[PDB]
Amino acid sequence: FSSLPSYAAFATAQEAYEQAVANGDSEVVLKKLKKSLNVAKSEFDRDAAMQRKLEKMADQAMTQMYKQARSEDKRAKVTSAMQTMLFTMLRKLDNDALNNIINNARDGCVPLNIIPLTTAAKLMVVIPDYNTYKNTCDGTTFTYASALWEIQQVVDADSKIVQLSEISMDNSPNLAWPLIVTALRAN
Amino acid sequence: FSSLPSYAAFATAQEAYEQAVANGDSEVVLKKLKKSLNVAKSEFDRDAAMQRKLEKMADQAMTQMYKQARSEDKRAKVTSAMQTMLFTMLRKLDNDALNNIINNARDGCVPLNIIPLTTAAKLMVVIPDYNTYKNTCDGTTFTYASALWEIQQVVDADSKIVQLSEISMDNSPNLAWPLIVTALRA
Amino acid sequence: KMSDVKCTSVVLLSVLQQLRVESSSKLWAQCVQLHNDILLAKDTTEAFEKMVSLLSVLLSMQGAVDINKLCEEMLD
Amino acid sequence: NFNVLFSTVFPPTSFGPLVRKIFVDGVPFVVSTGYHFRELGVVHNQDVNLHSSRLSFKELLVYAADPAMHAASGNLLLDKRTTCFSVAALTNNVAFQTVKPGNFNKDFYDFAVSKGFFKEGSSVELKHFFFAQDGNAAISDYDYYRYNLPTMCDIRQLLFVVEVVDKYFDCYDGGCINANQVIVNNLDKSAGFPFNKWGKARLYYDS
Amino acid sequence: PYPDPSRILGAGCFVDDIVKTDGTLMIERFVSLAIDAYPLTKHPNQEYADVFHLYLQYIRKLHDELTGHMLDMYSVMLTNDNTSRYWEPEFYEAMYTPHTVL
RNA sequence: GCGGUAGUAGCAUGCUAGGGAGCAG
RNA sequence: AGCUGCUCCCUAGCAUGCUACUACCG
Ligand SMILES: [Zn+2]
Repeated sequence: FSSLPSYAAFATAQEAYEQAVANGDSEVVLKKLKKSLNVAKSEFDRDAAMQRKLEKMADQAMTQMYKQARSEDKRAKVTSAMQTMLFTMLRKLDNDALNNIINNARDGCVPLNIIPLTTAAKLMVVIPDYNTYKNTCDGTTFTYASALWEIQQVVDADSKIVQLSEISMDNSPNLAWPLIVTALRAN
Repeated sequence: FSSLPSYAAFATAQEAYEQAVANGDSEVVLKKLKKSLNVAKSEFDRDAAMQRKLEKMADQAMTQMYKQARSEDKRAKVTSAMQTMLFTMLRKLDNDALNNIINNARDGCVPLNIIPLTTAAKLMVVIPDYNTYKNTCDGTTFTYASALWEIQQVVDADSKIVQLSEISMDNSPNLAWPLIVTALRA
Repeated sequence: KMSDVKCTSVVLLSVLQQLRVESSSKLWAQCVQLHNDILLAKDTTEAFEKMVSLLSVLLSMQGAVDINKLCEEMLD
Repeated sequence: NFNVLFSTVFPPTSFGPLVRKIFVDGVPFVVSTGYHFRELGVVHNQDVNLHSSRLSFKELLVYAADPAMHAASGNLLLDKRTTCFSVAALTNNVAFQTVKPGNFNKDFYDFAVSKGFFKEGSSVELKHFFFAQDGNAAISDYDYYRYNLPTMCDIRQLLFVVEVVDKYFDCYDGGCINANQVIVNNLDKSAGFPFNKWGKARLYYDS
Repeated sequence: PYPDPSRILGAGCFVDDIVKTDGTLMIERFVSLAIDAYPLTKHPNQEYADVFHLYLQYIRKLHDELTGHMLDMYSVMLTNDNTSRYWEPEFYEAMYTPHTVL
């Protein structure tokens, strides 16, 4: 703040006061060129104190709209994320089993709990111990929920592949023992 | 903070007014020192403030920097401090069984499974040379973790049975040495 | 002397955890049970045998912590 | 109260959301349009429109929170660790979450022992700790909902208890407020499935 | 009101982050835990008042050891800017007397 | 000699915002 | 990785309020 209109005015007032101080003539020398200086008081008070408020408010505004631009970009980002997720899960879904059960409904509505139960292609079973294994999915095919399933792969709690011969009553204490069975719907 | 420029001006003004009150001549010619002086306290307290709190601002910035540095260098060394701590604590516990197994492990004899607590149940221990076999196994009784275990079977590094009375001085250079004893608790 | 065994058990389980032992589910289950039963003991003769069996786990895993210089750094 | 008694007779696959097929610029969805409650009966939505053109931010937000399309596109599940009703598996493998031990502040403990604490027979001793848990901790804790049973009430007694209980709440005042009058402490907490894949609560209160 | 002493001591010895096992990095944790433990000073059991006194002594030790680091590792002279109120009982006694300052 | 206003410095009380931590259900 | 409530510490800002110094007019 030096290029203001009143820097020159206070400069010339104090310069004339300097000229008269090098002169030093009268009592009006003191009175005047302390009042040439005492007029250039409001200049350098308001012109250098209202210039000290507009700039702070300008900085406030600039920071605020920076914030708003960033918040406007993140919205578009999350919009794209949600859309991609929905359209991706859409393409494991539009089969003919779904339309078959939906068109058998009298008004269009069905319970949600019977859609994986009747249209899913893959089943996952979690077994706590061997006694439960014997009564649920022993063999290589079993029946659950009015259908026939065919086993592919068995893993354990460490995600390591077990073979169906190892699962026995005397080898049972050597296995990490939630086992997870994966089966496919038989046709 | 006294090494500042306007200190000289303020001191000059106050000494002049001390002389004026020690002379006591006028009221406004002495107010000279005061029109002259209140300017001194308008340019010394206006400059003996900003740097006085700047002195504290700097110290608080450097304390913050030090704390962030120490915090980030503490969590880059977790798995050395933790093990050093564990072994000082285990030393000052001074238990007989723990000292037994720790000294054995230091010279070579380690287990292969968790040490059982039931009077039943099996223990397998690796024995790497004859000398450490002398101290622990004599007869068919094993001394480990301040207890007694009864030997049941010794097999070699070749995974084949070796009878117990075979293990002795002369035949020691004949077996692939890291054997495995198998004992049950007495 | 009970306080020392409990604090030492806490540090022991931290070391075992950062040696990647919870990648075996049965071993981790056994370790957790031993730790939790030391922290509830009211008799200093059970706590020490449970600590013996819990430190045997670290001593089994040969070639993962070097027992010699640790015991010779300063303290055993 | 009567619905609670009569609903124990009907199959448990008949309760929950009711789904329907809608088209979004010619591509079929599956969304919820109602609900069958065990206590409140059948409820149907009032603003349902097949054949819409686009989706706003708000409609995407509503369709993403729906369990309809998450469960309609996963595998069937037969979990034998619980007696609760299992619906679907949203991935190809099960997750086993553990809990860690605490950290030991040895400096404070040494300082406290050099001042006479933790002596034999003291009245102050350590009984609060960080307990560790293994992989089967979440499902075994979820299985405590087997203590919730269907309970029918004495209705004439309850209709009087409620009036007295209401008399206990007379000095306060409430009602609805607008969106520029609500207050949130700590906008840096989780948003909760499926929304924790993309940000915190700040993201959704700003967008 | 006063708490169970084991709760306060356990909050002292066991923490959920490794950074909190160095006292000089926070100190405010112990100031807060000492606010929670002040009313044990009035108990008839003598092993209950010692908890509050132990906390005050530890706070003083931590302040001294933090300030005696900037004079050696660096050459910073910290001034005790009225931080001595934290290891005296008046600051804590004031929190249970009816004339607020929340 | 006083009042009013305009500036500059130091001090408190209250409100808001941001960050760090502790306890309780 | 939740919802609430209370309390301590640090910085920024706003107005307010008190108080001190300088100038101008009356
Ligand atoms: Zn309303």
